[PDB]
Amino acid sequence: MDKNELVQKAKLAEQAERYDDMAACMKSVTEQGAELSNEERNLLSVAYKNVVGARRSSWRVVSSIEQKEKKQQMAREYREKIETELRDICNDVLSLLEKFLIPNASQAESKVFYLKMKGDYYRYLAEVAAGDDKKGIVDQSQQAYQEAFEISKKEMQPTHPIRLGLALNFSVFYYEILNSPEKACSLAKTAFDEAIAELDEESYKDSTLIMQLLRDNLTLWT
Amino acid sequence: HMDKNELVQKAKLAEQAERYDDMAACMKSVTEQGAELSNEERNLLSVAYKNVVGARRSSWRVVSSIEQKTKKQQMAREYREKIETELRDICNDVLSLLEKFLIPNASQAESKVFYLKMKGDYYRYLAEVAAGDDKKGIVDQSQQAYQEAFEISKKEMQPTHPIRLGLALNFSVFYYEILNSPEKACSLAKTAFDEAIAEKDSTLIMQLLRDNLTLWT
Amino acid sequence: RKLSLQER
Amino acid sequence: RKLSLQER
Repeated sequence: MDKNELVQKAKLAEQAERYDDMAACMKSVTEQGAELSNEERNLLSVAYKNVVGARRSSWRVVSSIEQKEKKQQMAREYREKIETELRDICNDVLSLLEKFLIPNASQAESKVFYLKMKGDYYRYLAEVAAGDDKKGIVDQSQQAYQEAFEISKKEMQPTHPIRLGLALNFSVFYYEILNSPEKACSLAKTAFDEAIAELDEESYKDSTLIMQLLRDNLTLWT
Repeated sequence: HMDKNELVQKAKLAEQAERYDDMAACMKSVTEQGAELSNEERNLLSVAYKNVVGARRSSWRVVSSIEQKTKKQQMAREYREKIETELRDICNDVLSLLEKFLIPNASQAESKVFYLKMKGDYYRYLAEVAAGDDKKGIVDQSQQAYQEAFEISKKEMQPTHPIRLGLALNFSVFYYEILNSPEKACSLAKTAFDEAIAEKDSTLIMQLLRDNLTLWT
Repeated sequence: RKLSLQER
Repeated sequence: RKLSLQER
């Protein structure tokens, strides 16, 4: 079960499109105690984004069915099944972040990466929260994005793709979770402009396409 | 027992949510209430399990490719064999549903042919990854299920019944891919195409039959 | 493409 | 599309 065996079976799992497998591999890597290379870090992030992405999509389908009888009670119970799966996944990632990843990130860029992940999975918890439970989730997401944001401003170029990805997801958080288009647009626009002023290689396609991404959201929000 | 109506509802939900393992569990419960299956139910079961086994066949083909194009090679072999174990479990699950509930209870000829065709399909999928001693036996099972289904399909179904046509298609693929008999495969495909010539659903399966004949020559 | 019938 | 970063 060596780190690099697991990394290789993880890469195989990705090519096979068996993402629960890939995530279990990368989880094992992470629990081994040591800081994650950029390779590992990215494999982890990809695995869990696909694992959770499937539940997010399924959840959406069944919610929008439930909003359109005993069939309606079927949709409700099934949605709660998917919800419990999704919640269990999210909290798995968040435990990994608090226990291994964030307290081990010596690269400041990784510290931003992990806080942004934390923002993201509290965001996914918030997409499906229902109650007085939801404020605390929303606060955890927003606070984690704000921490990531803050650090990225000191340690990162406005053109850096992790800084811009952090900006995109933060702005989406404001739009979808806080229903606040003004903050969403402000954050997005400030980041696009501080980027388009400093373009002056090899991660270029990343920045620009995230920039394109930022632009697109602006267009649909204004 | 649980409510089979609910189970069919959950399985339509699971289908739309792209959760096919769920869909299969729902329809397998439906099946485990021992009643003959309606047509809607029959197809939702087949679709569910087609998808469940499909994701694994895909993963197996892809990991085999990687394994044969590479220490690394040996971990790709372990991974392939894990996907294989999973695939065998799905295939024997389906096959024992067919032997225990579906086939015994099938009232019409149409259903008996449908189910024995399925039996051929899933012993075929077992064959695609089978060892080699416990592989000739698996191939034989597939062949005989297809055979049984073929005879019945001749007796009680027009040469144009989409179920007999689909059966001819998969049986021919069985000869090509599993038995390595492009001759027997091509004659069977063509004899079914030409017999369906005389007597728009069936046209799709007929086009597939032709495309296969063209590619095999 | 798929040799066998479409049932997915 | 979705509005968030797509991490393949």
